[PDB]
Amino acid sequence: PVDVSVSIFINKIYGVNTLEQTYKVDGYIVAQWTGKPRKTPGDKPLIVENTQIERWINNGLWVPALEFINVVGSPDTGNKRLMLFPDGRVIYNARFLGSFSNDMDFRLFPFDRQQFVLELEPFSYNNQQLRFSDIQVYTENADNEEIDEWWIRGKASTHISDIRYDHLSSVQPNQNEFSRITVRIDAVRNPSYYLWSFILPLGLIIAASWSVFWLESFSERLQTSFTLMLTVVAYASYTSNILPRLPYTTVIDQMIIAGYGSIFAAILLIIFAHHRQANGVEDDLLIQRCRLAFPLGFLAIGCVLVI
Amino acid sequence: PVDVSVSIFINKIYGVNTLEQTYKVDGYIVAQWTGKPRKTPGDKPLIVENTQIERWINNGLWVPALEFINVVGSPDTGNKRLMLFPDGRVIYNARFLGSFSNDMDFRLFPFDRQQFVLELEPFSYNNQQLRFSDIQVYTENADNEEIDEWWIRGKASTHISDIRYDHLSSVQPNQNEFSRITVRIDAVRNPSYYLWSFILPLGLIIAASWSVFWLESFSERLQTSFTLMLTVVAYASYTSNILPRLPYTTVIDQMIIAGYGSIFAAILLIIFAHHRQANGVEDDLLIQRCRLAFPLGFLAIGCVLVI
Amino acid sequence: PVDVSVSIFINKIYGVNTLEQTYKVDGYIVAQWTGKPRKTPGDKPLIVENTQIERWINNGLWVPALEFINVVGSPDTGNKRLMLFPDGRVIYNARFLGSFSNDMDFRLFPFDRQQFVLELEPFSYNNQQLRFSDIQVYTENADNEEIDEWWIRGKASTHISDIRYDHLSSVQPNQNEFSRITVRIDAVRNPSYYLWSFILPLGLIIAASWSVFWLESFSERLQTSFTLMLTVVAYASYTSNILPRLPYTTVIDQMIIAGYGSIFAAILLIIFAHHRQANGVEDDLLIQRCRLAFPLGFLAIGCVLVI
Amino acid sequence: PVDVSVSIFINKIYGVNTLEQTYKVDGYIVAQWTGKPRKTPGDKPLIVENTQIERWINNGLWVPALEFINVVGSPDTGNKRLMLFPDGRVIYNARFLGSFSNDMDFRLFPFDRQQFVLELEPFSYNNQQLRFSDIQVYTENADNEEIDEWWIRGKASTHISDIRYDHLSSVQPNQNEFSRITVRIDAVRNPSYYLWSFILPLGLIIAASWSVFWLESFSERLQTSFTLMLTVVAYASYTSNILPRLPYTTVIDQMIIAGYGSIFAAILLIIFAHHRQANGVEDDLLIQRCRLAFPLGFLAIGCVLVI
Amino acid sequence: PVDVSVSIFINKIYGVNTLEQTYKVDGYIVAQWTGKPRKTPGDKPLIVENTQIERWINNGLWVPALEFINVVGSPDTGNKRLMLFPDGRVIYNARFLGSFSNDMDFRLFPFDRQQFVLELEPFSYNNQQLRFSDIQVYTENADNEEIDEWWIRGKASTHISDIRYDHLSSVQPNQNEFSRITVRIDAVRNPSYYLWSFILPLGLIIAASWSVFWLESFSERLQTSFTLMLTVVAYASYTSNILPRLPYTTVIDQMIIAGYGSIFAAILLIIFAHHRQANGVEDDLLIQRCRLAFPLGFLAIGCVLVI
Ligand SMILES: C[C@]12C[C@]3(C)C[C@](N)(C1)C[C@](Br)(C2)C3
Ligand SMILES: C[C@]12C[C@]3(C)C[C@](N)(C1)C[C@](Br)(C2)C3
Ligand SMILES: C[C@]12C[C@]3(C)C[C@](N)(C1)C[C@](Br)(C2)C3
Ligand SMILES: C[C@]12C[C@]3(C)C[C@](N)(C1)C[C@](Br)(C2)C3
Ligand SMILES: C[C@]12C[C@]3(C)C[C@](N)(C1)C[C@](Br)(C2)C3
Ligand SMILES: C[C@]12C[C@]3(C)C[C@](N)(C1)C[C@](Br)(C2)C3
Repeated sequence: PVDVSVSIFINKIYGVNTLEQTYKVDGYIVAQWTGKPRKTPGDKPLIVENTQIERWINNGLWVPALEFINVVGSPDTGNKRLMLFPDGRVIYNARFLGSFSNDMDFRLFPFDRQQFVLELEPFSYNNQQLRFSDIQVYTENADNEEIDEWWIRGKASTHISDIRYDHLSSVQPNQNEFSRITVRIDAVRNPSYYLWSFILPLGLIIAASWSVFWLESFSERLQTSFTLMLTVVAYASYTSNILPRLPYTTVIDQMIIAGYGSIFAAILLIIFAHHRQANGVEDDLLIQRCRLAFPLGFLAIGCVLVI
Repeated sequence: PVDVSVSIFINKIYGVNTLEQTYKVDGYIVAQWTGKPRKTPGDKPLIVENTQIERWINNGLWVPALEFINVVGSPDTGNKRLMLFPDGRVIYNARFLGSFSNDMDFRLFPFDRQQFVLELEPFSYNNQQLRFSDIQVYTENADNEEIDEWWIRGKASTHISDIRYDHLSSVQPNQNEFSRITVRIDAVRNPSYYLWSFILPLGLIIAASWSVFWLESFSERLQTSFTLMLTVVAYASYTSNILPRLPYTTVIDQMIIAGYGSIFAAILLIIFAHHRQANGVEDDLLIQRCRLAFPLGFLAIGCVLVI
Repeated sequence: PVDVSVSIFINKIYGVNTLEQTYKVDGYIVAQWTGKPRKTPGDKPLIVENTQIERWINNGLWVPALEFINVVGSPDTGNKRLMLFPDGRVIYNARFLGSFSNDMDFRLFPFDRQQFVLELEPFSYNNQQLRFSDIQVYTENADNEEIDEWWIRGKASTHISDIRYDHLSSVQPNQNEFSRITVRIDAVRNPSYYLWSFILPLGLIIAASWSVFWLESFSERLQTSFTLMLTVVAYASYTSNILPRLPYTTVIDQMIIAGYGSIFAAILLIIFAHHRQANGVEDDLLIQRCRLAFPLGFLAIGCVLVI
Repeated sequence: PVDVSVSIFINKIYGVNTLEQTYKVDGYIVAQWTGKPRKTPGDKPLIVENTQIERWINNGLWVPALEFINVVGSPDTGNKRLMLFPDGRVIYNARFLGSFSNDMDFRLFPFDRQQFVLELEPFSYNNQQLRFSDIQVYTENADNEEIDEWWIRGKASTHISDIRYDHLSSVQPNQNEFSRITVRIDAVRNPSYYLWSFILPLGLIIAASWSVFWLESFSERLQTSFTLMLTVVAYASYTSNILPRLPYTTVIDQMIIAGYGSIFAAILLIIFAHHRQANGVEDDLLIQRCRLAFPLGFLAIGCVLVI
Repeated sequence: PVDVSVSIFINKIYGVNTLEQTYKVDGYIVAQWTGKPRKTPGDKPLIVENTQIERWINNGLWVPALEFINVVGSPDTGNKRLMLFPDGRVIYNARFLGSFSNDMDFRLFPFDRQQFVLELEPFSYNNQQLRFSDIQVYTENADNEEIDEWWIRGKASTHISDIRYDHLSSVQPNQNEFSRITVRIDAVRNPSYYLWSFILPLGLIIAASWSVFWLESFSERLQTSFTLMLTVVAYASYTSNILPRLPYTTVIDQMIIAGYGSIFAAILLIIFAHHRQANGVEDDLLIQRCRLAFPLGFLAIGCVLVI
């Protein structure tokens, strides 16, 4: 039962793909285990680079495949290194870049909380043969958060476990349990850009929408309100070409609907003001004086929806 | 006639390409068959990973090529494992990610119902040489319907068959028969997002389309409807740049056609109302008060395209 | 002069790239020719898949390179199979996916008819050496044209010809003639979507444009047509996001020009009626009574461009 | 000093990447030189394709690396062929699809004409070791420019020179001059589509912009001009989605600005016209019929950027 | 401690990826060092290109792997050359295309200054085995900034330093030592297109925004003002569709915000003016005379917001 030490160096976590629920992660893996001693020039340890490694395995070297469970496709592997010690122990080293998968709820975008996840598990050897002794995760990052899209807030998670499969092969006595390394990183979205350039002008759209009411005439009140729709729709497209594609509504997505409603409500009100009467033009001078009523009556719908 | 057991592990199904009638699938194939009994180190089964598999094949290990029939181009194959047993049987283990094809009808979008399909068939060995014994597909799926894009309803459907090829080699008697595994997953689209954010606002527009009829003046009636047609056009672009690429109209696309018609029909009435006569300035007192005549007339006809 | 029979299996034709004049084709090549008698294992044929084919060539099996003339870059080659017969003949089988080139006129879009073409020609052996005996191409044809972007209508033509190069290397006597396979597939674009979501609404825009003439005031007539000019710009971009990139005008693109033109023509008429004059007020009430005139002529000028 | 004859067969030039300044080229390289007399099967020439070439080199065949100086990344290598003659001479043949770099001016878009360039230069051998004897470039060209994106009008140019590198290896004797083949192909952009679907309508817009002055009222005159501001802005977005992203203004980019200016200048006139006064109402009695001044006044200025 | 020469020939820097903090670099690397004296063919140096290098390493040749630390994924490598001189020295030569990462602030867009960084560091050899002796960087770049995306200003800075990694595999004395080459290249963005086609028209809108107060009536003063909101929105989409996507505000977007803001305050005034009163209609004849009041108050903030 080989105790295998692992260490993951996270260099960059970037390129989150919103629809696929996918992100890319650059780094190095370091795997070590103690086999039993080998002969070698002097009393040195050896360095074995890239192409010369399989030359070593062809002569019967056991170098186990350690698989990234949650990666999408095969990872781009840079330089690889075998360090063979005289006492027996063996360092495997490789740089990697791969696209990883994980469940990502974006409903409350751009205020979403997500976590970048790594899961490592040997491909061919169960826990009785190859199991992970201990694991360090080195995230060489700090400061300059206000420039990055994602703010790592935690440091790094680490969890060695045993996973068993009950539906198998049909070798069963104990080829059921593989030891699995899982790395988690909590990160928060930098909401700044969407706040000041998307949320903020939207509010100004909706507010100024309501000021259709301090128009004097009815025709003005109604006609103008159409120009306002033309406006929200226009604001929809500007939002939509640009915001990341999803299969469910975000916060902003709703705000737009809220825009549409605010108004459709205003259209009905404007017609009602005019046509609830005892003559014809009995404008409910207080319902037309929903001048400061309904802008706040819109806040009732907004903060109830916070609950 | 070699009996080969197969097992498919579906890991992620994502990236539906609507035009290419294409979807991406991450998973594993497992193939096992009984060979001639061998001598392994000790007496334990012997494990052979990646690079040395080719070495084993080159010295004569029969590993049949199993081709995915409906894959587009050759797929990203991860790790390969040969597990060689002393009793004879051989266990093939390999991870894959591929683009797969199937006829996919999207006309009833976003209410479309689909089935994701896999087809596996040996490349060079017919049914009299290589035969598919049995097939289980392990689809590690459940829950979160609500939140992500596709709702699986099936579990894993299956049909092992013999395929007859009419036009061949220079082979004669019965070697036109290949055994093929076909794996099916029935699935439904989560229409929530398109319902609330696309269908709903369109309705408010078409609702507002009709609100031109509560305008008082004639000049007011026609100028207004032009801004209103401009508005539906504005909505089309917002819609189209976002919606999936297709070669036919969706349900949504029709709603848009219905929008234009609504307005264009409204234009005809308004002009018709004004210049048909019996003095000169004959406002048809009833026809203009069709204010909620055909808006329900859209609700009647809309609920007519039903079937 | 080795006689080589070939067969092409057309699996999918997709992804027409209009500017590159490029489309994708998935399939198989089957090359068969008769070699010198070999003594095989047992007496039935020996099959060589993928990896092992390369080692057979190194020890001197002649497997001629067959290149796709009209492919863009090298094709994604799938499984490879060498089937070696005892009477001598050898059958090569390989799966491929590649992007192909051909002259593709898209002017009559969305009614363009194309032909997807495969041209096969030996790389190193001219017809004195390697000759194409015959070729059938099996298209996986039938039904569901209405769900597909392209409607294949011919069942492909085929003609083996000999192609001669006047301009060569330092080879002399008659090594300037190569035998070439040409596969043509007649295909038409599915016009449904482009008709109903693009042509139809556009027609109504141009029509409703003309109803500017039923306005009573001059001021209205002119400030109005600016909204309409605003609409054709609007309709263009909506078409523009979507329609395939070209270096020439399409049919739709023409319709848009006439739209711009129709209103700019209206602007001139509207002003002409109004300010050339005997008066100030002398809109020739019959020249402005081109409300139903100018629509007849748009079909006259419209149906000539069919010329 | 090995004399090497080279010939390039140009198959297709496509995919101009405007921001990267790169275009892709399909074709073949043909290089020939004389080696030392060899023994061939019989006495006929020997053909060596792809896989077997690698092995000829291990046993000591001198195959010089000819590098594309101006390629971006390494090119897609198709089939390779060695034709080995008994007297010694050698013919190298390869298909390529490559990403090429060259300086490209787009300021005068869409009327730009460019020259596509290839530069070939040995990777390891100076001119005294390897010298380029001559180069023919065969561009299989003719006809239907009207369907293609680019109109090649030249017939391919040729330039062999010696290139000197001042700074070093540090093998010094003369190290420093490599023989370089430079190939140029002159081409013009097909302006047809950009003329009729962009230039023409922009003009009608700017033209109709001037139609604001034949309005009788001031409010009509000023309010309307806002719509034209919206129209030019609308036309801006419509243009920008389609046009090539660049780091400088094109002819069209300016033509748009000319629109903005024509309208913005009109605004100042219209404002100036009404309120700088001797009464309240002092529209300068002849300045409001600046309806025919400013349009030709835009044309004099338009004909000014001659320069 | 092996003394190693390095030389970097940069022929292209392109493809700045704004969200990923990424840019591409094409060039060649040259590394040389002195080994133990060798027996070469004849006595002049032997050149080893591509394929034959693997053969040389198998005979026990030490060729060190030099890694680009700040690359994302592995570089696209072209031709490789070994220059083996008889006295011991060895010179490595290779083409590369790589995607590199560096901290990149884009807030001051389009007036940003950046620096492109290359970091070279041995993969397996610490400072007392392999040391970087010296480094020249050849920037074969010059002139014609007129036309390219970036303006190089420096001549690249260079700094070899010793990078020590804090913790280990357990050896303490001095094996935590790596020599690192850092190459810096200063560059500035060409603001020309973004100034003239984005900043300038934006300003005229904002200018013309203020143009609502020379309107006579209140209803028109207010009705028009909604059109300006729509126009600023319209300009947002046009800008955002084309501008590079980022996670923070640029200069231009701020201008857009100020655009929305300038309009919203004017909206407040137009209402403020009319209905604080002693009748209903006594328009503060002084506050719609704020016609050049706060355009300068906006320009004062424009002058001040630069500090
Ligand atoms: C038993 C396992 C199950 C798994 C899903 C993952 C693995 N690491 C262990 C490899 C396989 Br082939 C076999 C498939
Ligand atoms: C006979 C077959 C036909 C096929 C289309 C599919 C296959 N599995 C069996 C392989 C090929 Br090469 C030969 C092509
Ligand atoms: C003589 C030929 C000409 C060709 C265009 C096509 C081919 N099959 C025969 C190969 C090449 Br290298 C030589 C180029
Ligand atoms: C609503 C919009 C607004 C815009 C400025 C940009 C667009 N993408 C959406 C197209 C137009 Br025509 C309509 C003009
Ligand atoms: C001496 C040269 C200089 C060059 C820029 C181009 C080349 N063909 C000759 C290869 C290199 Br590595 C060496 C770099
Ligand atoms: C010890 C090192 C540390 C490093 C960050 C960089 C390197 N060149 C030396 C490779 C690794 Br894997 C190990 C990671």
